[PDB]
Amino acid sequence: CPLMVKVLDAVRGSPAINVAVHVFRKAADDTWEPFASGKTSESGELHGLTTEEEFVEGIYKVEIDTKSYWKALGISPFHEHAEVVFTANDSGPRRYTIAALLSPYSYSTTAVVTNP
Amino acid sequence: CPLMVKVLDAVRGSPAINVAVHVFRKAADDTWEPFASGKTSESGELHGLTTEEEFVEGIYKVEIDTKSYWKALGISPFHEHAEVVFTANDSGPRRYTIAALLSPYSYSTTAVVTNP
Amino acid sequence: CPLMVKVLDAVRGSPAINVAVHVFRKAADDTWEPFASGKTSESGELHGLTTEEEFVEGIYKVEIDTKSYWKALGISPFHEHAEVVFTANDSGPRRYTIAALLSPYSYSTTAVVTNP
Amino acid sequence: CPLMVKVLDAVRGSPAINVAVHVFRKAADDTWEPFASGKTSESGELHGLTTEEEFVEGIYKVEIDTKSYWKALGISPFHEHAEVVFTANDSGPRRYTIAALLSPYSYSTTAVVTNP
Repeated sequence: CPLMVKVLDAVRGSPAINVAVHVFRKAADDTWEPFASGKTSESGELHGLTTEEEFVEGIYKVEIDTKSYWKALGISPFHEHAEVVFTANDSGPRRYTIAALLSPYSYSTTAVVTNP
Repeated sequence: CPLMVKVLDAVRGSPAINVAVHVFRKAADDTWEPFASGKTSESGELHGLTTEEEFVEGIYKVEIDTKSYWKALGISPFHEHAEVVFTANDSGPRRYTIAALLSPYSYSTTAVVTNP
Repeated sequence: CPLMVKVLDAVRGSPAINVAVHVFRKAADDTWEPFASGKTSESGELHGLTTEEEFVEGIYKVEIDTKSYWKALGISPFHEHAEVVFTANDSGPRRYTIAALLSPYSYSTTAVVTNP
Repeated sequence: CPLMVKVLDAVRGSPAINVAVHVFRKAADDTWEPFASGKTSESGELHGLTTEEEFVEGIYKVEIDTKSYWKALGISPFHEHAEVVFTANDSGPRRYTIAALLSPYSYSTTAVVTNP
């Protein structure tokens, strides 16, 4: 499972559950082609987005629907989404964990990359 | 000066100097129209991006060229760039400061929205 | 396992392995009494610090030896350690996950708290 | 003004105003000796903590009373306070800005060390 996303809520001190995540891959014409998407689980994790074979080298964008999350809590959000844009697999397959920590007016993200 | 961007380096504990920043406004056709751009100063700040008359409500994207910053320092980066996507809403305060804290595999961003 | 600590490295994009973590509990005389300690595993996680019975209500301080971590990489660190000070279990047992993200001149921390 | 502290609120997207900040210097007996303190201004900043003549090399602790900030706003906080523990070293730049970004269950802190 070479791409995993984990999302946490800094207001409530919890996983961010049922958060939509879209992944895009930059196409030859410089547009963002849909690649994979899903929603975080009760643990704030989203597994099963892709497979080693599907996950070719390229520039990927992970877009996390932070706005819907805050609106369902009735808290005013600043951002439309949180983004994570990176080149993947250009030296062969790697496993990427993208973590995001959400506040209404801030987010932080980090990547953990391992070589299988 | 309703929009300011500030960028900091968490590896060296310094302003992030000469970082390219591009701002886009979402057009009616859902494309991103160039809006403003510049390079951070010696203080890590980019002032004078826009004026009150130009900065209307809407969805804006700030792209910060973090990869070029790191690669010139001889430190391997993860991201292509950092993004900040938000709605500018005339309700509430009128000056937006977008801050970004950079690490090779992580970033944090916050918005500070104030009157004077 | 009611107290877990996870530590990530924002420079290398990895778990922070073999990081020392000390936990203290504020004593009646306002000094910090040693409570539990350990080192993060290959996954950056430290489990097994305490048990429900040992982990009474009180004010706890988690001190993460960030300085040794950076010095073993030959990277100059700013902080002596990273701290996380909080009241625990004052409404009965809870499970606390303390996450920390380390850069040489910055750290971020968040807590996930669940009710067993 | 060799030491400045800046505090931001990630829930409301604002400076964190009237936040108590205490600075301590580690004494020879390993106790923390009061060194400087104050409250953040309307801009979230605390200037004038010390002078060049007073701020000698050594280990310093900055304690930021985050709990009092949140509890007065009617938002439940996790931490008792935030801490920043660091060595002041006269090698390298001479002005230290300690920034803290607050959320109820999280904080981020960075140091920016500059000359003018």
